[PDB]
Amino acid sequence: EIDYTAYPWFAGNMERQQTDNLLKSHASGTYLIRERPAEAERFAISIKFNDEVKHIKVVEKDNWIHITEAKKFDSLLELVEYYQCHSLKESFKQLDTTLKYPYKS
Amino acid sequence: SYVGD
Repeated sequence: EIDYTAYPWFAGNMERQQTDNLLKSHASGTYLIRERPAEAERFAISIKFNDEVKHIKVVEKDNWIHITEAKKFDSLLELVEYYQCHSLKESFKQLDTTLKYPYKS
Repeated sequence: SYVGD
């Protein structure tokens, strides 16, 4: 298995409120992957863009991992690694940013 | 509440 605690963008289990305060002051492109407290073993991407903190569901269906149906990956790591180099705009027109800065900076 | 939905 993959130990995600070794990555500077993994916040573990964390509420949305706790995330909004952690990313409100950082630059656009600052992000973190967190476990949703209300959904066990389901994760979300939280990305700072403009002056808001967006939250994207990480869906797991039919052994694929994806934030959009049109682009799927074999693991959460491959998903995060892809959007570190490709903007979210390709599937979220209002989110023209990559996963630029891990929130542990 | 989430971008997707």
